[PDB]
Amino acid sequence: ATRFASVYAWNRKRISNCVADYSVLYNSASFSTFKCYGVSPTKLNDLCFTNVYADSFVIRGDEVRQIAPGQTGKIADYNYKLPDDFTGCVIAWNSNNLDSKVGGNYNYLYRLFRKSNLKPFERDISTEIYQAGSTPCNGVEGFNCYFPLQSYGFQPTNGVGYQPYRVVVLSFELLHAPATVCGPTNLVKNKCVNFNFNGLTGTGVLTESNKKFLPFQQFGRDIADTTDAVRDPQTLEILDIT
Amino acid sequence: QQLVESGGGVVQPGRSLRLSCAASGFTFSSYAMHWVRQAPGKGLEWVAVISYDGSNKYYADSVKGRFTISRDNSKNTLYLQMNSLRAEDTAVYYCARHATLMNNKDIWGQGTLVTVSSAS
Amino acid sequence: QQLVESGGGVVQPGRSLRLSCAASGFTFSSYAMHWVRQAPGKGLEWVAVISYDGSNKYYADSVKGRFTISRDNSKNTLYLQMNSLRAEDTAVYYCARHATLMNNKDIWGQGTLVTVSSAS
Amino acid sequence: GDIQLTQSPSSLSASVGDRVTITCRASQSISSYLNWYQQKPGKAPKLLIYAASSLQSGVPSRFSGSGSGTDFTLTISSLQPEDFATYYCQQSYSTPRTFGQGTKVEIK
Amino acid sequence: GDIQLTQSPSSLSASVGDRVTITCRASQSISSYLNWYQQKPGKAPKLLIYAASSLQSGVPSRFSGSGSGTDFTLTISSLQPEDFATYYCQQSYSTPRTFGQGTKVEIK
Amino acid sequence: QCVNLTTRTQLPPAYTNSFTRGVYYPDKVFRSSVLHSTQDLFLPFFSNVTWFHAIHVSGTNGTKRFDNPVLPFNDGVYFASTEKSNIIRGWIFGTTLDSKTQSLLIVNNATNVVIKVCEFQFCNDPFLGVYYHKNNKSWMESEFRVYSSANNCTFEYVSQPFLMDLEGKQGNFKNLREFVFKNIDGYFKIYSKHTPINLVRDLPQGFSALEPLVDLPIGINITRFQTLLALHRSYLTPSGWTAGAAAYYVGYLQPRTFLLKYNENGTITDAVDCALD
Ligand SMILES: *[C@@H]1O[C@H](CO)[C@@H](O[C@@H]2O[C@H](CO)[C@@H](O)[C@H](O)[C@H]2NC(C)=O)[C@H](O)[C@H]1NC(C)=O
Repeated sequence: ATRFASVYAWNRKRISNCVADYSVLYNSASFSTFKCYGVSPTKLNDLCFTNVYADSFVIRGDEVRQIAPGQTGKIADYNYKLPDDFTGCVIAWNSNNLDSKVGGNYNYLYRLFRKSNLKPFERDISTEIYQAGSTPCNGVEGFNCYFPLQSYGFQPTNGVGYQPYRVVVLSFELLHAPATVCGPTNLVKNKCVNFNFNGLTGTGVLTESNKKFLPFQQFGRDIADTTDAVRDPQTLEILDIT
Repeated sequence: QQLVESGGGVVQPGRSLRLSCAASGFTFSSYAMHWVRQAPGKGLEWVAVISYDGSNKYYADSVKGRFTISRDNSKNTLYLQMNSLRAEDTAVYYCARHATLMNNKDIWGQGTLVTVSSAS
Repeated sequence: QQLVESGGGVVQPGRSLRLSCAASGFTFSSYAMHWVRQAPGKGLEWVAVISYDGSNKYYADSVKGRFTISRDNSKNTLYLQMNSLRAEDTAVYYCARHATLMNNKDIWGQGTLVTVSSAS
Repeated sequence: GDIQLTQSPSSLSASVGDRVTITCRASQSISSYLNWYQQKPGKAPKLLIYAASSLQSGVPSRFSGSGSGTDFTLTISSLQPEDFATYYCQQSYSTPRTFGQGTKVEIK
Repeated sequence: GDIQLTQSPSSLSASVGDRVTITCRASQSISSYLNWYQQKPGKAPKLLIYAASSLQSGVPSRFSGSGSGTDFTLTISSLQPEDFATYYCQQSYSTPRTFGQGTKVEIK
Repeated sequence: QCVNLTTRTQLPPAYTNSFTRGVYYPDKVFRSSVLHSTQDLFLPFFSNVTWFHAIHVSGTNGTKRFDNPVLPFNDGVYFASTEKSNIIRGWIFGTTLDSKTQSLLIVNNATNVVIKVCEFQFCNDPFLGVYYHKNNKSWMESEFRVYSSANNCTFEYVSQPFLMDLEGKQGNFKNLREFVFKNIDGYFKIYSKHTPINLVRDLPQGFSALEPLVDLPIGINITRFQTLLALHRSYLTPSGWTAGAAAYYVGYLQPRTFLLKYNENGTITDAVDCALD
């Protein structure tokens, strides 16, 4: 994506009803800090999800260690809060060649203060004045009270610790809802083969067959409630099972 | 990034003249905004605030003429109607912002002349 | 628990000097073991491994001098002979172990000086 | 009542390479809430220092702020031929905000 | 080729009670295989963090590791008068192993 | 929006008798000329089917009667309509018919059906408004005459239009169109059919087999619903609304054991309900 917002107004995209391309995630390998939870990253290729939340933002190259489920520091204190029990992956890389511009990048922002720690996964776009001392400023700025937000200072004159990371966070769950988002061998003809089609499993001799399905159908069956004939998913064809 | 102002002109005293000032580059919406006055040869005198992030309006009691201030946030614009005029207010006005130890957002309009006189 | 080293000293270049390092508390046998180098004012530079649990020997190609490494497992001791010397290797060596996400066994010897020079 | 400012001196005709200390004094104890502006007469007031002790983008350290409480200081150093203009201090402590009367640094 | 390490900064003269972030950057994407060491000059390198995210016996949470991939972080917090020494990061990803050049935290 | 037209129509629901009706294929498995028996939710034969008219002219002059109630889902739902001129688009299926629950909004949109499972705010008299965009002689559809808010949405989908015309036939088809809606096990599945009918209104003796259209990971209980409508605006004649006419058929499903006589080509003609007589 071409434009991530800051952490005071981070973008969130509910994703479901599609398939996961988890391969090139690992094959990318241009990513600085790439960690996961729940169960191992090699294991998550197939172990799949009811409803994922893909939310992304841009933070500094020093504060990204604050992004960890159950830590402190400003981004996890007042800006964006990972929960106490978390599943997803934190994906983090540098975008110094895009974000930090000569003449100064000050598009990006963050919240520096709030009168409590932040509830998990809840943004804070309320840019009203907080009153640290007791003297009421009441919407306008003043004494004992500060402005809530502040920018970052990004230029390519920054060191490597001050480079902008485009942290995208993937968060997962499991419900009574089915695995709506879920990740992914040459067929044998006229030869005894073990097989699986679409999860249907058995062992037989697969042949070409002229029995004619209705389109929506999957299996055929015989009188005996055996699985007699199946249709090849990738290339629709009517395959007997003997 | 940029601030534009409504047109100044010569107005008879006691009248009213709405002041429009539209923003560009970044919104009015997340910030406050101010008005200040510069008479020729005189210092910059603050006039009035606006505070959109709640809603509150503060006026200078030095020039307490009920110069009313409110918004058009969706156009990033701000309206202060010149009420209860008197000739020493004949000056140039600016749309303003104060760096309150946190931001660096002090952006100033181009400046337009309000004139309070019976002679055009 | 504890690692002891063979004696360091001043050796002329091109020569050889076997390095002995004996363990105590727990055996060498079930683990690997390493050697590292510290020149004065220089960082810790890894030298070579030993892997008793099969048998394999890896050397740094940065200092690739056929500094040979093998065992005396029954004495919990390890031998790396200083071969093909050159003066910039004049440093202190350590017997080492790396916590490879599983163990916490990083135990370090006391450190002895190898010196490579024709002047004693 | 209001908070009075005291900008001193209200003008100082200066020369090349000077180090001018334009003082803005305060009637109350203000923490650091004071600013500084560049105005050639007819321009927009270009902010110079924020919170009385911090520089600004585009403006090098030839300007330099310090002070707190009542006493605030504009530390102009190595005075440049473009720096000769009408300048201003600024409270943001309470409401109303007042600005100083201005100090015109000008060529001798 | 070899795997390059990048330890930054290579020194930082510090004060009491600080929170120093000694960064060890990597040329490749290393899973978590990075460590940290205490060395007063002449001592044995006392291991501080293993697998870049786990504390060690005898060493309280004034030290705190995090990071993965290329980016690794030494999170020293509430900096103690005994913690001023020469420190090191460490790969164990491939063969050869390299160590960082060291970061000497020292009294200001 | 939420423009509301209530009217004053209260009447005994005109009933009917589904003779052989509402037999879908409850599997993908292809079977040929066999008698298969399952006990599943169906509309049992010879059942009370509540003919319901969304818009009803009873002639004096005009007098268009907008009656279509919010209706409970109960166990399962059957649907049938003719509508040579389509005035029907989709259904509001839900529970609260409001926020606080999800919402099933299967709106064809009269291009490609956009199936929406979201959280909406459905008005008191929801239906799809249609007007003239004035550009390229086009008729848009104002979709917020149904519902005010659209947000929080859980699911979205698009497909080829379930509702389809043929026409040119000056009747003699009526294009009888049936849709079965069954909500189970996280899959709310849709069924369809298109049939010619020469009879004036009610249903023939023929069998109608309904294939599953899409099996969707839904996960909500739907206890109540109402249909949707397409109306328009007129201009000065002695706001414009009440287009043409509208009537449809509704019946509720029920677990029953049926006998599926699949034909050699895999298609069921004769079905028999065991708990009939
Ligand atoms: C189906 O949705 C309805 C909401 O309309 C739920 O029905 C309610 O169930 C509670 C029991 O927890 C009863 O006390 C209420 O009287 C019911 N409401 C109505 C209008 O009948 C029902 O729980 C939902 N079913 C499932 C499986 O979630």
